[PDB]
Amino acid sequence: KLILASTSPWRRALLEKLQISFECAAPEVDETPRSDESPRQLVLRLAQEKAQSLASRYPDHLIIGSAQVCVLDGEITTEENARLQLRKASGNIVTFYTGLALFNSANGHLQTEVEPFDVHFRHLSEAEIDNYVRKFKSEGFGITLFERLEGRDPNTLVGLPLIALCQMLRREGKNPLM
Amino acid sequence: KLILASTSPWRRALLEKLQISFECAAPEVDETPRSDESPRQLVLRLAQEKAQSLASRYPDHLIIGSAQVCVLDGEITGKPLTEENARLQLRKASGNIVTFYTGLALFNSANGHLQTEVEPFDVHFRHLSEAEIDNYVRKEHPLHCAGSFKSEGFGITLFERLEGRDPNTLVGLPLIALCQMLRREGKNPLM
Repeated sequence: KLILASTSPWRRALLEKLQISFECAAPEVDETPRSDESPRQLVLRLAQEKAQSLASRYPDHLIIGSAQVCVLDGEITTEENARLQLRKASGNIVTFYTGLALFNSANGHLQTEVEPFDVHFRHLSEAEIDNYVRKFKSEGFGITLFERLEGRDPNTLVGLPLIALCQMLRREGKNPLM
Repeated sequence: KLILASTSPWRRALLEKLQISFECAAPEVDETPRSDESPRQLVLRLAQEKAQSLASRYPDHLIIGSAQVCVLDGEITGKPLTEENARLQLRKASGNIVTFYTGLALFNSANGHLQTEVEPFDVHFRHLSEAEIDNYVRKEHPLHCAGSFKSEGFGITLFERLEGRDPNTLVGLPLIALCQMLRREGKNPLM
């Protein structure tokens, strides 16, 4: 009944927390941002399309779609760039936007939500940045780079807004608790 | 050089995230709350005491101590132990905020420098039905979790939002705060 339109092992792991059986499937959606598209609009669209793209292969199902980007001074986002990309993040608040869609392919009902999560980075030195790339995992070693994590749900940062998903599931009469 | 003064397997797992060599040892402390001791005073005291209790065993080291308490309507709340008490705790949590205070201490036994901090984390609950409460307890059996839920797992099904500096703090070790203390002692995990 429940389908995750993703082959991400992180998203898979997160969904397993809800203890509802599901199957994974790759959506094969082009995630390239459009010209005048905001971060919020983009992940919203991508979440929806990923869920809707599987509707014929899984035509009597609740299909979960999700997408995430981060914004580094208003820009949507090799080991070579990480040095710069961490250099860009340094001393700044980097906002992640995570879109979520639950599509009922049986009756066409769609629920969507976009949830922000702010990562406040420490002022980093070049050495730190170098050392870190030599060795981001917000649930792991990336904690060494942060001053503060600010958002509704730490699962969102990892890539699936589970609190929001539970609400959507409750609306579809599939409270994980029942 | 780094020592974790803890009998907790999850504190060990969390500290590993920093990728610094350490050893664990069980601390020697009275964990009993004292009379009129507030939740924040308790976890600060216990964190400092755990770290300091290993100073003679580990006299040239950085020693980490930590303690956590769960607070519901101003009252320290322990492990439920029974299903009845688990349902009771969750009724108290329902539509409410559960606050965890996590004390942290780093004691340098070589130069005697002690750093301590208490960091809160607030778990905002949904308004839960009796059926939801009964189902969670039966599925999860959180009988040895103070507050009667597991935030890192199926407990996410109960929450409206999570409010705090660092998700690790909720799991029982404030890692952002610990990193700061380690840097202050010239032991940056990134160095």
